[PDB]
Amino acid sequence: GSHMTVKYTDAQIQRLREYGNGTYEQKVFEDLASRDAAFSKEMSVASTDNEKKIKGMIANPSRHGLTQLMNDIADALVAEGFIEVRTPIFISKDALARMTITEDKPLFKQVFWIDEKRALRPMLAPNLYSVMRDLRDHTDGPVKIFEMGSCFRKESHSGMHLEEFTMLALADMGPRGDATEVLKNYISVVMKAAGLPDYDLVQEESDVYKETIDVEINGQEVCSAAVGPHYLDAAHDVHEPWSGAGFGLERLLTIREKYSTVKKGGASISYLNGAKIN
Amino acid sequence: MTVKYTDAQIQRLREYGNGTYEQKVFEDLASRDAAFSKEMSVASTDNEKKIKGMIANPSRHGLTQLMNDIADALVAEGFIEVRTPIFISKDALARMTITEDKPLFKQVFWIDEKRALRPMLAPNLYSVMRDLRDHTDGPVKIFEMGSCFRKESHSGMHLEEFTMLALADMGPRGDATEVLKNYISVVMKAAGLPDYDLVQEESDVYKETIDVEINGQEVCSAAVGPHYLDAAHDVHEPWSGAGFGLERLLTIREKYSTVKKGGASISYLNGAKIN
Ligand SMILES: Nc1ncnc2c1ncn2[C@@H]1O[C@H](COP(=O)(O)OP(=O)(O)NP(=O)(O)O)[C@@H](O)[C@H]1O
Ligand SMILES: Nc1ncnc2c1ncn2[C@@H]1O[C@H](COP(=O)(O)OP(=O)(O)NP(=O)(O)O)[C@@H](O)[C@H]1O
Ligand SMILES: O=C(O)C(Cc1cccc(C(F)(F)F)c1)C(=O)O
Ligand SMILES: O=C(O)C(Cc1cccc(C(F)(F)F)c1)C(=O)O
Ligand SMILES: [Mg+2]
Ligand SMILES: [Mg+2]
Ligand SMILES: [Mg+2]
Ligand SMILES: [Mg+2]
Ligand SMILES: [Mg+2]
Repeated sequence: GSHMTVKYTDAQIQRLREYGNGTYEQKVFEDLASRDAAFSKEMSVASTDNEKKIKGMIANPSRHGLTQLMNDIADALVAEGFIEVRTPIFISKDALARMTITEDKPLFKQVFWIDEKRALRPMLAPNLYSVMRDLRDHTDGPVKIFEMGSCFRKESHSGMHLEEFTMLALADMGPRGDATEVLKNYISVVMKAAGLPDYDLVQEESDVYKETIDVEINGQEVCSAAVGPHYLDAAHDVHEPWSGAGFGLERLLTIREKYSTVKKGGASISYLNGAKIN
Repeated sequence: MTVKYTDAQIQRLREYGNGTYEQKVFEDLASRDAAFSKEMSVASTDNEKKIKGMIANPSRHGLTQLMNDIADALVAEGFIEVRTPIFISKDALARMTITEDKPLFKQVFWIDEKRALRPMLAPNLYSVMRDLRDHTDGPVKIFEMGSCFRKESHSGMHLEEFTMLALADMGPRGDATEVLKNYISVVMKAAGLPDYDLVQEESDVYKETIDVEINGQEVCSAAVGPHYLDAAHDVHEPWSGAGFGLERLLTIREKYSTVKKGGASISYLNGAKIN
């Protein structure tokens, strides 16, 4: 709210980001009159750019941006020997408690319950671990699998959070080499296939995996990876070694396409491929 | 020879097996049960081979691949692929005439007092196609593939979560029914199922649909406007739309014995049982 180095107001920024995918919060003006004259021209550009974009998209449709991204990453993983799997969106109360997501946990508040014993999955690891364990019964080789699909969380409506988002989870179980070097190679395969070859690996605290490697771009988390802990497999004393990585595909797409909010590239009845339709 | 496998035997055979067990006939119970024993063994042995073969040649998932084949075929017809939220409002369901009095209301999974898991794609596609009509004079051609949810009975071609492909063309160039029949043909050929029948059927939502059936099995329900549900969605022009059950299509094309094997699962992967 500085009246000396005058920026666009907070309201003006939301109005600009509604239709525009430029960058707006850095502009500085001499006075209010110059801020507001610039806002007028910026807002007009943003809205006309949006209308051109949606008209060209209607006239020349492609696969959806999120589906295309999923396909690029999936074909890359399959070429590295990963099996694509699809698991149910419902998961049982039992599976959630087996991840130590229990009545006392921070993530437990965020769970959507469907009935007394089942919920919408907030993560992919529970189902993926089960499928991976069963596939290990049929082979002496390592098992590498991945899934892409919707997970659901109750969220604080902050910067890069959706209640429904599309996660990619990849996992590798069985005989290991240098586990972390293999995992880092997988992340690189995914990140290059996504079109985001430049990123940082930062270690972040976690209540579920204890310690994770995060993937960050300009300080924004797009992925957590881990060498697998063994609390999910409570029914066996002896566990298989495994590791995995979970990527936020809407976050990847948003960063790559430089959309101004995370609501624009995924599932929506207000946005289609970055453009506002109403 | 009039003795057949019992229903319990059929379900046991189909658990691991993808043959056509319901055709077999036997002289007496002894021969039925001796055949059952052999068929169960073959089914389990064949299944183990299949799952090892998948591990040896990893691939895209069979459902995802079918989705991509149909979706690329529809893009090639000028359709816009959209993705819409799995959550829809109680009001959106009411505008489809899915209201508290109606029996259909009880198949809906509720999230909160005013939000539900979508049991169908038309509520969101209605909303998007109407908005896109604000930007063009031409046909608005869109489609979505995504999970839908219904409380059901036994798994007779029925899942609780299934994948629907719904397409819609609002304000088509040509008779809306003729255009629909052409787009259904595009989908079915792209799915590898060029032989099918169009059959007019009743619906508690649409009152009348054109269904796609293969050997009497419903794989699609379609509808043509102007339609009585159009007013509540601010639609005032001809349109045609169709919703396909992608797991049903995949099951029929691959000859899987149940609809549980080709879709999302923690027990099945591409037609084979993993546990
Ligand atoms: N609500 C959400 N909306 C969009 N993407 C999400 C959401 N939650 C998680 N993701 C993405 O999915 C990945 C899964 O990691 P996970 O550790 O479960 O989330 P997280 O640690 O809570 N990330 P954050 O909530 O931003 O701090 C993350 O790296 C994100 O890229
Ligand atoms: N529970 C389900 N499991 C799998 N596919 C389904 C299910 N319900 C509907 N579908 C598929 O989705 C398509 C469009 O939905 P809709 O026409 O509303 O289903 P429906 O008329 O209730 N089918 P049915 O239950 O066999 O009488 C159907 O033609 C089926 O192919
Ligand atoms: O719980 C979570 O923090 C997420 C992210 C995650 C971290 C490690 C390994 C995986 C895996 F195996 F599914 F791919 C996933 C989730 O489980 O989806
Ligand atoms: O999804 C539904 O509502 C229907 C399928 C359907 C019939 C007509 C038009 C559409 C449309 F508009 F989405 F494309 C979809 C159902 O069978 O459930
Ligand atoms: Mg979080
Ligand atoms: Mg994280
Ligand atoms: Mg039904
Ligand atoms: Mg029917
Ligand atoms: Mg029907």
